Amino acid sequence: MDSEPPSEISLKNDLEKGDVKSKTEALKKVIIMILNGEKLPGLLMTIIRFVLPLQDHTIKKLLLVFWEIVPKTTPDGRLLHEMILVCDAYRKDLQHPNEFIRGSTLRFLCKLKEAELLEPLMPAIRACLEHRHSYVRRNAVLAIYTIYRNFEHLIPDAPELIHDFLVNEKDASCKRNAFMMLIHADQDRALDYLSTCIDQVQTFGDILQLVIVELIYKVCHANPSERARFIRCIYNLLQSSSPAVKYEAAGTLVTLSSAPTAIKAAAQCYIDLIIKESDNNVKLIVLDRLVELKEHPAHERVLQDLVMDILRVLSTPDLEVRKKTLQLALDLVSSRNVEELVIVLKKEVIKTNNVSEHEDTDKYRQLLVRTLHSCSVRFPDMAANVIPVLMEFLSDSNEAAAADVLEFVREAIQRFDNLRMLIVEKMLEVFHAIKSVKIYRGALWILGEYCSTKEDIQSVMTEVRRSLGEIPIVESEIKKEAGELKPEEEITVGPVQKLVTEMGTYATQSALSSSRPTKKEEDRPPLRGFLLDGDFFVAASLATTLTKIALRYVALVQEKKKQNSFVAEAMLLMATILHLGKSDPVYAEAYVHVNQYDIVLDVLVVNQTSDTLQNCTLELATLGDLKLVEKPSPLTLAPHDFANIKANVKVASTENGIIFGNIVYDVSGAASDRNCVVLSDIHIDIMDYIQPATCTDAEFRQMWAEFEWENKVTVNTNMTDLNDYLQHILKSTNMKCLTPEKALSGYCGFMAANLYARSIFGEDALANVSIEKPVHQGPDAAVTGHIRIRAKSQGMALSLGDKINLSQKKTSL
Amino acid sequence: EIQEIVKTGLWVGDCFIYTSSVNRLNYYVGGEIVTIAHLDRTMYLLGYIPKDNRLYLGDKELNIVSYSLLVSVLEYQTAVMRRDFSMADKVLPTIPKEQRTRVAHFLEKQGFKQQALTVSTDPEHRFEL
Repeated sequence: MDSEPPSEISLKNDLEKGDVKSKTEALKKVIIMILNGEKLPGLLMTIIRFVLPLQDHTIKKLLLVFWEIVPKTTPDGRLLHEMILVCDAYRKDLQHPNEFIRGSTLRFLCKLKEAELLEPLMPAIRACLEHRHSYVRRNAVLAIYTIYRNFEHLIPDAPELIHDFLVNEKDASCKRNAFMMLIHADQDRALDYLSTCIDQVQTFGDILQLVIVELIYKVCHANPSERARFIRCIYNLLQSSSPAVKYEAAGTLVTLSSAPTAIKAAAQCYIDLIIKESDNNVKLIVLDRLVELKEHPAHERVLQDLVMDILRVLSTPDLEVRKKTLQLALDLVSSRNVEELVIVLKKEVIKTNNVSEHEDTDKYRQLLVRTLHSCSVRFPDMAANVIPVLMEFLSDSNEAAAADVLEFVREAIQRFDNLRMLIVEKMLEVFHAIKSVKIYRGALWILGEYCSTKEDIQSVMTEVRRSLGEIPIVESEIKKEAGELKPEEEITVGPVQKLVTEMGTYATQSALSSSRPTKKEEDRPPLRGFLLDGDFFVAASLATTLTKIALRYVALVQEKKKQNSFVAEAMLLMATILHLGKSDPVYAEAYVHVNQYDIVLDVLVVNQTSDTLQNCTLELATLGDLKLVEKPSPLTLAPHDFANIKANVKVASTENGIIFGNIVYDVSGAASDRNCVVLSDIHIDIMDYIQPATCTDAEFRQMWAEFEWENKVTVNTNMTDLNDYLQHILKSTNMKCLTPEKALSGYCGFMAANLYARSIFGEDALANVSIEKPVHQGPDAAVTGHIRIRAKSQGMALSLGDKINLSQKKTSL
Repeated sequence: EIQEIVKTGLWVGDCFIYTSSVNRLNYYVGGEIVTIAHLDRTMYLLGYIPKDNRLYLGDKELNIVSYSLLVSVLEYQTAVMRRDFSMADKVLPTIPKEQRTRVAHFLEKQGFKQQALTVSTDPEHRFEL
């Protein structure tokens, strides 16, 4: 009988039957239905009658079982007395020669904090005063303590009965087996006795002595219990810069992340931390101790650095461990992050050296070039390293492989003015075999800026200019680029001037030069030719032309703040980006009142009628996410009764199977068809059910992408900013205004709120409230705001859309 | 009696350089145990062959691995043990950063907070001294 709540009639029958097995099974079936929480008092006389005196342990044990989980509730066969049918003949049970029945009886009897059993539990310590097992003596210290807990904090429970009444706790210390139920409030002499016992311990018993009294002067003295306290005590005597090298903490710690890569990744972190405490700049974070595994002697054999190499990773162990490991290389050794990121990047970025680090997918290659290159932009020393490695990247000599390479290096030159003169000659080489945009773009920029340095350019450019591949974006990049630097410093059959001619043709003009350009018609609609066409005031010469622009870098460009940079090593970053970091007539009148922060729905129940409505009961219901914190409890609604009855309200619950409308309120009365009527007290909305939750800009952005929010409305009374009406109203449809999606200035400055919720509707809810408050001569519609809304199938989107207008209720009875 | 157990050991002068069951190469000076270096794996001291300028270690292999003994550290610390704190300071220009702070801490443990203050690179160790 797993859980069957109607079966009590059969149990009575089964409980006495003249067959002992049946009786045991019955009583067992009662236990299992109560434990789940089901019907049990009908049976009581039957249950109690067979078992009572006997020394036959199994039925007695079963009855003994049922007296610690419901004795108080059941009363057919027990009623209320001092020597109840729980203990009257269980004084026999306590005083049987078999330890088990006595012991069991003692154990339940003393366990209860019952006051209708207080006297019978007190000399119940007799059953276990003699200690036939470790179990008997432990059973005794726990039972005396449980007696002490049960209203006997004074002389009824404190001395000895004949050996224990609160003194097993003392005795246990010096006896062969220990266990101290003495944790609080008990004899001082036993506490003292436990200390002595630390030495003459029994190990289970030591965990009991130890919860009470901890800290040792020793190293130990033995056993897991003492050992477990000991690592706590050690952390005290050296708190300083974490544990560093984990103590006896290490054993539990592995299981704490049994799923399976995460342990190594964690372990790797600690091992890296431990090596050294470095400068602790941007991603140079290694704490713990400065010297404890050093770094870098030149006589150390086979050195520290061997372990450091693991941390430099491509994936060399698996991805979770990889992400931890790349950060960890950066963390022990660099200048900041820059130094060790360049080494690390050199390995990752595409080459002709190894083909286990090159790939023909263009974005990844490109990104890897940008990561290597960002290190230079960060720190100078890296410029010198980066440029020759970049030329190796080029040497791959696939159209695309060159292409990616050329694209970053060209950015580097914008930063690094006439420093990378050397690269230009390498960069031209792979520009001729071509099937893509990227190669043309980049090459034309290097060869263009670099012209003073070289003289090749008609020849290199011209094979490509009459070759094909994909050429949209090529136009833009060649347009600003081709002439640049020194007015007449090249010549192969086209000097720098031919280049300016070319540069202009490629931009949007027409001219025979480099055997004509591939295309002329520019990239995306805004860019066009014209700016540059106007430009080249002084023909490709460092002055105030293309050259200027080329040998200068747009805004601030420093660090790895992503200003001509990309922020570490490209593969590690994907993982970091991913991390969102999300945090019968009846009359009612009613108002909601709050006194001393108690929120209640006031209801007055009125019988305007002369007719009888007796049988009157009042209930507030649990609909779904609405709940009663206590229904109105008066038996009112009688002939010409006016009553004030208070129903307390909650807003947060779990969905019930009954209707999901406004608030259900139920009054009952006389009638047999409609004994229960549902009638209303004032408004509560569907919107309550939504649950508020919040987003950060990353979670908002991810969800924006994840599912559409095209749906918009413009809501009146969003004249005001985010903070005022809009927040308060948004709150009531369990929403909250978080992070921005705005871009403010002297022409821009709609207020933008990123909203989130996680509705109990199987959807989230998100929105952006844009408040069109004029920051221009031509506003949208002046003050008002357009709320762009969604939910996960946009079923709550709509709630956001209208619950940001207005919202107010009041009455004054 | 020395803290780190001696799995195997060797005498270089009256100083005992030994391996430990922690994989630590330590040296005994003064009845104090200092760690000269950390061994990454389990290693045994074959002997010290002046020719190679090395201590020859062997793993499980009947082959050679070599650790040169860090004499400058050892001499700084040995001098400290003898209570020749000044003498150990002469060694200090050839004790690097964190090692000067450590050797300083050795000097200090033996005694004389001030001489330890001059050698300690780290300002914090100076500040406390």
